[PDB]
Amino acid sequence: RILAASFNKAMTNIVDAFTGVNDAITQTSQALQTVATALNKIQDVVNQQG
Amino acid sequence: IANIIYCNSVINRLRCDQLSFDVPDGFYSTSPIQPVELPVSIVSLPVYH
Amino acid sequence: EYLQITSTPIVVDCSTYVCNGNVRCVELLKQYTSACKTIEDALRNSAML
Amino acid sequence: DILFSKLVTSGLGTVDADYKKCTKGLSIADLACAQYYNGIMVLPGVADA
Amino acid sequence: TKYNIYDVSGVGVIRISNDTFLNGITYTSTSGNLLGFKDVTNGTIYSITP
Ligand SMILES: *[C@@H]1O[C@H](CO)[C@@H](O[C@@H]2O[C@H](CO)[C@@H](O[C@@H]3O[C@H](CO)[C@@H](O)[C@H](O)[C@@H]3O)[C@H](O)[C@H]2NC(C)=O)[C@H](O)[C@H]1NC(C)=O
Ligand SMILES: *[C@@H]1O[C@H](CO)[C@@H](O)[C@H](O)[C@H]1NC(C)=O
Repeated sequence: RILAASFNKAMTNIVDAFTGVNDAITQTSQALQTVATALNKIQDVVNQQG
Repeated sequence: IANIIYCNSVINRLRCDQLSFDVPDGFYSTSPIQPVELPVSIVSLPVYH
Repeated sequence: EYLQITSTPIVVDCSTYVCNGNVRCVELLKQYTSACKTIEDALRNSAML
Repeated sequence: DILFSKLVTSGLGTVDADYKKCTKGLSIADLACAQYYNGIMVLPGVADA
Repeated sequence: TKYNIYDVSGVGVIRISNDTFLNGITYTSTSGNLLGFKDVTNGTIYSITP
């Protein structure tokens, strides 16, 4: 019950971080730091290719 | 014409030079404007003249 | 065993290198719109990553 | 520190310039400040001390 | 100021110095730009900076 609950709560913080509606609270964990790192890396790929 | 931006402010100047309405976060180079009223300085070797 | 983990970053101001701060050169350089932007983006984004 | 002294002292290589030094110009610019005037800026090592 | 110092021309700022460089009268960088000069009278050194 706790393993599932912590997993479900983690996904919500991931989806909301991709959209950016939780951008002011993205430093609450270094797990959310990886979301910022991934978005930083993706945007370079989307821009530098052209 | 869709939209325009005047190259008057410091942020707009950087946007105009980078030639994009959105600028990603980072550290950008810049050079201040040179003064145009410029004195003249001359140094030369005294020689057979 | 030795493994390199970093290379010292270098960034270059495109306008200063090519025109040496001459006000007339930088004005001609501005027709080369895509030249400086490609160079500065390549060096800057490497340092960020 | 043996690996940083037995190896060559690269004083002619990449070193981040003290920009507070260069523009004051109290002494003839060294090799690092000379690079700075041509737009070349060497940033501090990300793998700090 | 726009200078022409020992037949090398450019735009820069001239300052007094602290060096006693004995040799020559013009000191240049690898790029060729003028870093300093000496007055062949007292012998003072000057520096040049954009
Ligand atoms: C792997 O990453 C996780 C996070 O995704 C790291 O968990 C974090 O670990 C630190 C150190 O234990 C925790 O901070 C400390 O928490 C205690 C208890 O609240 C507090 O007394 C300390 O002052 C400090 O705040 C941090 O809260 C914790 N975060 C999470 C979300 O679990 C983990 O350390 C990393 N592990 C490895 C092996 O790299
Ligand atoms: C002037 O040069 C001397 C000799 O290199 C040096 O000891 C001193 O620190 C310099 N002075 C200043 C104020 O930078």
